[PDB]
Amino acid sequence: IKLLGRSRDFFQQTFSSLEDFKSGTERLYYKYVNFNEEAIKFLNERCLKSICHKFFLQLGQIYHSMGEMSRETYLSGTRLVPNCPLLWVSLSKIDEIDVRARSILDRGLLKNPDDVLFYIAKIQMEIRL
Amino acid sequence: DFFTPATSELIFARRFLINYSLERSRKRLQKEMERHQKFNTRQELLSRRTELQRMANLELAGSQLVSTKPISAVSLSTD
Amino acid sequence: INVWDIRKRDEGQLNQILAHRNIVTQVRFSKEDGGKKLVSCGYDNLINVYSSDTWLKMGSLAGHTDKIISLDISNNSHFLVSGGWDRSIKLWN
Amino acid sequence: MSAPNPKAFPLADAALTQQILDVVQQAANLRQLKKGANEATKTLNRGISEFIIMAADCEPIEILLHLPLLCEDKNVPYVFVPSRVALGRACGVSRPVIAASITTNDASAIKTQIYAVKDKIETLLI
Amino acid sequence: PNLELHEDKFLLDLSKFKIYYDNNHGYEWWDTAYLVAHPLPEKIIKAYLTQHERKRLRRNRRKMAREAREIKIKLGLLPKPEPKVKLSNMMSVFENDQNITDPTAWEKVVKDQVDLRKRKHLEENERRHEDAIKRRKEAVNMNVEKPTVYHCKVFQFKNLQNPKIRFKLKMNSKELSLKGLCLRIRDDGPGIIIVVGNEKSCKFYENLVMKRIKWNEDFELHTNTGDIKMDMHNNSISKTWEGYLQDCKFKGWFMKVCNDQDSLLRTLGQFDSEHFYSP
Repeated sequence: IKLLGRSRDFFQQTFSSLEDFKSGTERLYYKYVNFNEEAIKFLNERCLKSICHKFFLQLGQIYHSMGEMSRETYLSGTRLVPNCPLLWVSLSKIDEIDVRARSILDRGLLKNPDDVLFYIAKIQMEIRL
Repeated sequence: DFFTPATSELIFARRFLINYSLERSRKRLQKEMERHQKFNTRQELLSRRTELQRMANLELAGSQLVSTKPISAVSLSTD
Repeated sequence: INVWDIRKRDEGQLNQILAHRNIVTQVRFSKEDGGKKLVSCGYDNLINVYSSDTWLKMGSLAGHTDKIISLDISNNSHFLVSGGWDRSIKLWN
Repeated sequence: MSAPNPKAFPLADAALTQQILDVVQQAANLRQLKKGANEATKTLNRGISEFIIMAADCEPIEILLHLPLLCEDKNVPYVFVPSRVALGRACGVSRPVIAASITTNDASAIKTQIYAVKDKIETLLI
Repeated sequence: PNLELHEDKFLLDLSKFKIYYDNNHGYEWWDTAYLVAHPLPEKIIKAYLTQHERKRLRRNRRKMAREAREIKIKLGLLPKPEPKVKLSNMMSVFENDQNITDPTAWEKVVKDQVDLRKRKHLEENERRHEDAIKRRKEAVNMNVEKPTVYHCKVFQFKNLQNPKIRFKLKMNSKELSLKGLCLRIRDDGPGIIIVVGNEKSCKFYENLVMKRIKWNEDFELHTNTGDIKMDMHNNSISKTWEGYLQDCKFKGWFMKVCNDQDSLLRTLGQFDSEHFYSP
């Protein structure tokens, strides 16, 4: 279906009919169904497995396009799922645009600690500014 | 060990300190005493608990930058 | 951290908070309220909060990635400002 | 002693000097060491150094006083030890040596002596 | 009210204060003297050596010895050396002793000869090995000589119940000359560990407590009746402080048990260590 939808969405939902009958698969179609209608479905689907971090992460982006909301999702998300640095990178890259952000980077760094991808976050966003 | 003499002018200051110091100390002690009388332990023992909870909460607000050498002193104004 | 109260003199003298690992730079009492809390900074990267009655350690805060040379605290006690080998100045809530 | 040079700072004591110079020589035999000023100054620019040791009584002292200001930018600990003649020996050299930079290899045999001593040295920099 | 909190210390005392204040006659024990013209000035190892200083020392050390031996053979204090012989050199040594004449009698002499030299290598080894152990006993006898400063550590945990953990902590403490103590609450109640020594010792022990030993691991304990499982997964360890102390009043390392949180303090109390415990 990924190769099929690579070059029709009418089949996608049709294939998604039998797909729900059985955060790997759900996120796939959710990512595909992205073309605010998702916010409903995503919320209903992400309330199933609450992985939860990717669920958190995906909805935020859709919220990012929709929305305040984005920051709220991030803050709740990070505490629940603190571990992936992808989240705190995004949250800090939010606050940054409107400095608070370094604290957000740094407050989470120590909770991890000493994985790699957080230091690069700090670096990578210390250059930009 | 010696007693060193000299500097009468400074000597003047010590007097000033004594006048200032003595009064201040007297006021301070009196104030401390006044606190003692009320007791009513319950209020106080609540207060400490509240303070500790407040301390527990605290977090970063921002960082910031200054230079490229470590920062040796920071101070806040009286306001 | 030693805390000596001069009035006792004969038998009260020093109560040692065992505070920090790796040195201590700047200890600060809370200005208003006559002094109750202690706040101190070592190279341990943490920062501490102490009662002035029990001298039990209450809480610690880690937001620094490096060592801390010195710190000062808000007169009300709604700020804590700490500065650091890491070259930032970090405002604590 | 003589008047220890006021610009000398941090100055290691007697007990730390024994612990430091011993690490120096222990690294010399694995050729993780670099001796002399210029050799040490090279290290920092590249970014491989662990810490610098300097001679306190280096005559005149101004010739090495640039190292401290370079070390503070690369975030590298440093200390002075009280004589150059002693530091000369530890590097395996007949003759006086005013500076030395231990380097990095994180597969090294002596790795745990080094972290030990840097931990001690960074304490001196208050 | 209250207790682990030690609020008990907050509560104000009037008699001490009033009594103090009355004695003071107004303003502390400072200015009592007041109710001063001059101002006062108040009084108060190993050398290494290089590669070239090893050679020169090794050669000038060796030279004196061999030349001194050389004269001893000239003067006739010492046996003239006979040739070394091997199974290589064997054939072409025509020293007068039964070379071709007795063929297997000259096999034995050389083969025996070779082993006797080796036996000597082995002997020098064992004799030296043995001597040091006697020499070691003088080390045993040597008695400490106080260090001026005492490095220390402190650790704090939820459970000590596992015996295998209880035992290691007794060994290594006695193994490394760590002074100190240990305590805890009853049996299952949490506790504290204290250790003191030269800085090299502590680091070993610290490594043990944290990285070697697993406190979260499960063990099947023995009771008076029989064996039962125990799940300690919740149990955890973390260090509180490491530092430096004027003197270590701990005489020996003494594991013990306290029922309360108080005599636990009085235990440390004996050592002026009450503070080392953290609620």
